[PDB]
Formats: sequence, structure tokens, C-alpha cells
Amino acid sequence: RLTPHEQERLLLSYAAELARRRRARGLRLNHPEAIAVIADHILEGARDGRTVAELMASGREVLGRDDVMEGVPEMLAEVQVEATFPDGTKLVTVHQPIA
Amino acid sequence: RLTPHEQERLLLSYAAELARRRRARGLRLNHPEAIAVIADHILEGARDGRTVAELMASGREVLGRDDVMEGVPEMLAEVQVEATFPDGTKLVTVHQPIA
Amino acid sequence: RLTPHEQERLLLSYAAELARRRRARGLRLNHPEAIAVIADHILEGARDGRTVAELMASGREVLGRDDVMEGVPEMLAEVQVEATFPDGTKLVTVHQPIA
Repeated sequence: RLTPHEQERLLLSYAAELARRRRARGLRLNHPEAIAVIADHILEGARDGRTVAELMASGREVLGRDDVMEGVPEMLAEVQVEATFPDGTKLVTVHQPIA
Repeated sequence: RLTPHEQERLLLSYAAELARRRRARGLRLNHPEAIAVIADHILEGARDGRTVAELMASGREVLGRDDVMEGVPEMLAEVQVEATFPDGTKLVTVHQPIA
Repeated sequence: RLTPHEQERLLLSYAAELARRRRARGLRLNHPEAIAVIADHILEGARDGRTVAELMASGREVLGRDDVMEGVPEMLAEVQVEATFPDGTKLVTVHQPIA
């Protein structure tokens, strides 16, 4: 159902699409944009059947220092997201996804 | 300004976009994803100027068994969408859409 | 994580993506779709660090009479959106965006 959690997931997903569009036209992403993009990589990766361990590593390869504004890699200590896997929902933590 | 319901409709439209994105990615759709895609087909066909009769038909040719997870086509007895027509808002029902 | 207002702004941004999709398939936009597109132009221009005056001018050149249904240009007296620039939030109004 469209629980507040489901709405929130779809919002984060569209926010990631929008942040990707911004980056693709040359902008460096700000902190919430970078979070959306990394979170969306996790969400979609889980939907593909990637494992938590795979996502913990690949979520660190999505954005680099060049992709985000000054200060963003330092402010983004980790991204934590509940993703849906084949074997249920799991919290995925990507540590230090940019630096 | 968007009403909380308008926001609901747009969220479900985006969910269908994400579903079509996943299907494009080679993923067989689950139950809610399939619903979102068929729902969206109806809403977009109504916007195009299609009749309720046309949409009940075309709605059954959006996704086949190959496009969805095993079990989904039997879970999806119907998809109902309130769609706006020049004639008014009507509930459009697509029966056994995966078939 | 998102306020009502943030949710609404993200959904209005999505509405423009949907309006672009409708246009791409050969639809002329209606009044609310046109509002979304012009609003998106402003919001994205603001994010880009364009100036209010730049956007008030370029907002008049996003959609032409061909892009919208007959009688829509006359319906669109103005499109007003709050947008956050590098120097903060401003109400931006695009006047007579089509004709």
C-alpha cells in the first residue's frame, strides 16, 4: 500500500531522478541530492537482487568528490536506507560514500 | 499548489514510471508494480482522448505473463482507475489485464 | 524526511516530467500541465543559479502557442513559484508566459 513509508520511498526515488538530471546538466549535487542518489542506487540495487554487501561497496562508487559541492563529502558520513530485497526488507548502511 | 490527493495521483504516476524503468531493465514486475503500469496506461490513454471502452481493451495488452513475476497474472483480477474524461470522472476497470 | 511543502514541490517537479512525456507523445498541454512546465523551468533555473530576471524572461519562451491546447495561452496570465536561489528564497512570477 501507499503507506507514508511508500510515499516517502517514491519521493526519495523521484528526488534521486531529479538530482541525476541536475548532475547530468553539469551541476554539482548538494547534500540532500547526494543522499537521494546514493539511496536510490541502494533501493534499485536491492530491487535487482544485489546483496547488502554488494550495495555497501557499490554505493561508495556512485558519486565522487567531483560530483558534489564543496563540503559535501565531509558532511556525508553515511547513507542509511531500508531497501526491499528478495528475502525481505533490510537496513543498508553505505559508509563514507563519497570520500 | 497541489492537493494531497493530486499528490497521491502524481505519486502513483511516478511509481508506474519507476516500474516501467525496472521492466526496461529486464526485471519481471511484481504485483504492485504491475498494477501501477496498467493504472498508468489507463490514466495516460484517458488523457490522450481514449474512450472507456478502448481503455478496457488496450489495458489488457500492456503486460503479458512474461513481463511479470510468476503468480502475478492470477493475483491481478482487475485494475481500477478513476480517470478524467470530457464526459466526467469515471472508474475504468481493466479485467484480467495480464492476458 | 520531507515537509508537506517539500513533498509538494517535488511532486510539481514530477508533474512537469509527466507533462514533457505527454508532449513527447504528441499531446498539446493543458493549463495545469503548462503551469508545471513553467514552474519547473523556474525551479530548475533557480537551482542552476540563474537570476530572477533571466528566468522571468526565459520563462516566457519555454512553451509556445503550438505546445498547448487552443485557448491555454490566454488562460495563463502568470505563473508564480517560490524558488530558492543561491541568495535565498524569492517568489518568482513569469508574466504572460505564452500569449
